[PDB]
Amino acid sequence: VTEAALVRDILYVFQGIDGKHVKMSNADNCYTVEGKANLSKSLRDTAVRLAELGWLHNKIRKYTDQRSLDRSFGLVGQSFCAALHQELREYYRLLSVLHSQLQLSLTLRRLLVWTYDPKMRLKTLAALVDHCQGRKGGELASAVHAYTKTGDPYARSLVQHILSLVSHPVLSFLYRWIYDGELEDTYHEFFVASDPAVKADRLWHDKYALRKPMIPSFMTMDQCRKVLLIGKSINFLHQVCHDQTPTDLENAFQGKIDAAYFETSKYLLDVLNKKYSLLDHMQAMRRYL
Amino acid sequence: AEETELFELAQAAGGAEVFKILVDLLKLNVAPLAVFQMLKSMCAG
Amino acid sequence: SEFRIHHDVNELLSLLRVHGGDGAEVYIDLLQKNRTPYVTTTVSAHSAKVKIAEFSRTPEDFLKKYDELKSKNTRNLDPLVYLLSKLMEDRETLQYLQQNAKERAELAASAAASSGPTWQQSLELTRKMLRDKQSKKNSGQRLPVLPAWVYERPALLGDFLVPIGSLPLASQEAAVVEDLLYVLVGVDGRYISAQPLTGRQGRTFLVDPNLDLSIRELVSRILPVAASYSTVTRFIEEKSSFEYGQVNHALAAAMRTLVKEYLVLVTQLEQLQRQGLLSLQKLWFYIQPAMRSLDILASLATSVDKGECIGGATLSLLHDRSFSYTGDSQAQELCLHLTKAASTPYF
Amino acid sequence: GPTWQQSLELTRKMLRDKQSKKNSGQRLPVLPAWVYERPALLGDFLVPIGSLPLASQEAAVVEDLLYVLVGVDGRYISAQPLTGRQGRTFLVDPNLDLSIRELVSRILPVAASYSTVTRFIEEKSSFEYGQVNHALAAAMRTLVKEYLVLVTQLEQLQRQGLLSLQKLWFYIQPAMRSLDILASLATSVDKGECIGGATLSLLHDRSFSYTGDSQAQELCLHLTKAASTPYFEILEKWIYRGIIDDPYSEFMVEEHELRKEKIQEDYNDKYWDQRYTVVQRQIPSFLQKMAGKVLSTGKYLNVVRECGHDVTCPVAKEVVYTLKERAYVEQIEKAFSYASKVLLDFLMGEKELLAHLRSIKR
Repeated sequence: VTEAALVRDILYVFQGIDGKHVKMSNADNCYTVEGKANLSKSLRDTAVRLAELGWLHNKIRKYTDQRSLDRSFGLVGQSFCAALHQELREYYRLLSVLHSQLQLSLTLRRLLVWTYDPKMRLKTLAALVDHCQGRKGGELASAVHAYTKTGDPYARSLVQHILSLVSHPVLSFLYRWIYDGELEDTYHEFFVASDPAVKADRLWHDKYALRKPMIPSFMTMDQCRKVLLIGKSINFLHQVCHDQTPTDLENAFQGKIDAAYFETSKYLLDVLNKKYSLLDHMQAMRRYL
Repeated sequence: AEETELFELAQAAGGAEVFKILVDLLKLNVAPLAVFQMLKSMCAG
Repeated sequence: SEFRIHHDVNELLSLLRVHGGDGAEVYIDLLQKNRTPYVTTTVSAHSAKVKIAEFSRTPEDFLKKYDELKSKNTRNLDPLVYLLSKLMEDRETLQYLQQNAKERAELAASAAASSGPTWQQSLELTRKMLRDKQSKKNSGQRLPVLPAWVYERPALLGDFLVPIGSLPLASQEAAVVEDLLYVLVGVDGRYISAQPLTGRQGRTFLVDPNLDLSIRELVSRILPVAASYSTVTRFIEEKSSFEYGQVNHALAAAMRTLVKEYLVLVTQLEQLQRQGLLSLQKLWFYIQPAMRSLDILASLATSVDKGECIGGATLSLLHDRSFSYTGDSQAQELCLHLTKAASTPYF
Repeated sequence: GPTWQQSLELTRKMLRDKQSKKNSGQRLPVLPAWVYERPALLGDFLVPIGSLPLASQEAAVVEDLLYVLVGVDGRYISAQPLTGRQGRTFLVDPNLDLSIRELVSRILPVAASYSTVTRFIEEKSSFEYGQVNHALAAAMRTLVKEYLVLVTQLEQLQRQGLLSLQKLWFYIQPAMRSLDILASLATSVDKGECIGGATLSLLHDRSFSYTGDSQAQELCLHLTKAASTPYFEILEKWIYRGIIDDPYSEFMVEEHELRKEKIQEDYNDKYWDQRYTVVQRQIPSFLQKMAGKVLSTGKYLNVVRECGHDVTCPVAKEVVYTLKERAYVEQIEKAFSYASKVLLDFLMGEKELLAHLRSIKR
């Protein structure tokens, strides 16, 4: 019958919906065209021939909703859905353009021709949807980094830009954990964890902690060990000295961080020499004890 | 006071004694470690 | 007082049927040097909640209360949750407490037998009780409270209190857009209806039968932000109560300032609407820009109201939200702005 | 007929097993599965008018052969999907214009190659050919888009009734002009199952074979340049920058584990003697030619690494492999010489081999 109505069903599938006459084969998350569509069975097969759209567009919609489901999915995880929102805005503009083209001619051939690139982008988004399976914290960072060295810049450049995007949340949290010594994740997905039950003497080793379970796709084992050491020095100031002191860009943030780590270690050592008087305690323990 | 909310929390606990003297200790902001030691000691009697 | 252990912990030893051992006297001494004026409960609360639910034989009520207790946003529910989880860890401690309690429960039992949500009513009770509370705090002073006439003139904000049997698909989309625009302005739809807020709500929509299943599904996204906006207007009015507070009034006014942005976007879309150059998908694209922001704004308002946030209650809720609104970087900054402004109301 | 799904499930499985067995941190272009099911989105071949005249029956034949040549199915005339890397086997109206059917049969190599090309693009979507092979799939999609522009012009003409089966055959001859340009490289990439620079050498071979055929010659010289650009990333990392890169570990140098402990433990070094082997299978012609100097240069880059300097010479550029051998060798050799010079400077500085010998004098 009405074959151009399939274009409406296709747009609905692009939005993750079935048309009024072309239902959604939700078992495959794809389109289920009406078999009672007494039309060119060639047209039905060809209309199917691009129907795997729903198998990603609706599934990615479900994935984004699941990302919004958890209230402890991580604020960075929400920033992941923020980039998902930006991609959704691009797709919404694309769907608006699709409706504009659908205002009264064109054909399904041009729809697929124009959709080929949109299908490529949706497949790119669905790929990252898979690479975010239950991954949390630094585990999530590594799962996102599952497409680090990918080619085909249509998705590889997007992956790099997204990594720059979302690193800034984690980067800010980690910088607070180093400079300000701020790492209090109630969700406890922070690689620089903490133990808020250590008296100053035990806190020097237990004020912070190394939650290796979520370690960043970028924070290396050294960039976590030295980071925890710098945080421990800041905590030594925080409790032993009872004070605090002053301390995307990934390939060279480590060098500046290590420079600041050495500087902070020297500052902490000097403040220990003044306040802690470990030398005076040893002098007493030697002259007397 | 929140005696009703304390009973709400107790029913949430779904156990088998309002126990809000411990909520008074919470108002004093007693520590969990001493609280656990005290709970074990009070259990032993 | 300073010796409140005598009232609580010493009676914990006596009444808990724990006279042997240290009772709760040494427990009083343990909690005495561990009782702080502030709270320092930094802990993986999600981990503690998981442990509690894991040990919860009937975890339905456990998880439900894990959400419900935050409805009131009471004082330090995390310590009680951790206590309820860690005490389930020691069955010997649990069994010993059962010995200390159940026997006294049997004694008491033996000694015993010998000898709907209307937004109007929920807010009126709150307003009267808050007027009484502000009078008690005044202790002989008047109040710049909202007027009785302010409570009167129902729908004082002008609140949100067509045959499409065979409309063409385009005409149906246009009529649905008109209905949804009226709803966004808090007005009735064209071919469908919307029952009023079922107390704390916006408008409980009643979709037209002639609204297409696809049309109804697309409208389903709109209805969330619509109910959010209606409830947001109601919450702004609630915070406008002097009982809500002058700081609550400042928060409501800041919301009204952003609410102008809402009506601004309504008119921005109305530009194309009067032009007749809009579309259902185009509208959805434009709404996505701030449809989420509508619910985000209503979120903090519901947090304050549901916690009845008076004093630093809403302030703490706001600051925590600002610390968590990241990911939604827009809300991370907007709540910071509201915090910085409304601090001065108390600051 | 031939095997495509089976050929893919065997060759791609073997290639993925090879890439992941020897990953050792090396990546491999693993492909996803979220849109592979929900079929009828890939491109394979998705009214009785025989009494209609040769023009009219050939009209229905061409209407269905638009789908067949598009790797789709028509109304009456349809091609049963051809097994293997091919199109579909024609089965047109037996009462349609059999002469127009034979003319389209002459143009039919375009469809037989077209469904095959869709399958080949999906095999590239099976990325284990490489991340650079995934960037290749981008150019493949671009060429499909140009063909789609031509097909859209054809569809508009057909909707206006301005498209004829004979005009379609004449354009298919112009379309076949670029299809023969591509078919050879498509087969070489897919059927050859070249792994790493094995395909890079096959790409240079395709450039040298399809040179002159502008649709193939330009796409091969530019493909060599672009692959050198991905090769530029990988090499500039491993050779120039000395930060070995393994998007598929498909480089021309086998990242033999530079084991510092085994370098200073046994007679045969591992950091110094096994700093990196050569993966002579995943190497191009010009890439391996530069590799000749870049092996000592790559040894020097690993040496800079161990000197705390896994970094590049002042220029990390890799000679982009183009039709010019110097374009693919002279810049890589310059990078290799600079790496050797940087290693010389590091030795005269931090390594202090002469100072060690002077102190090992007494």
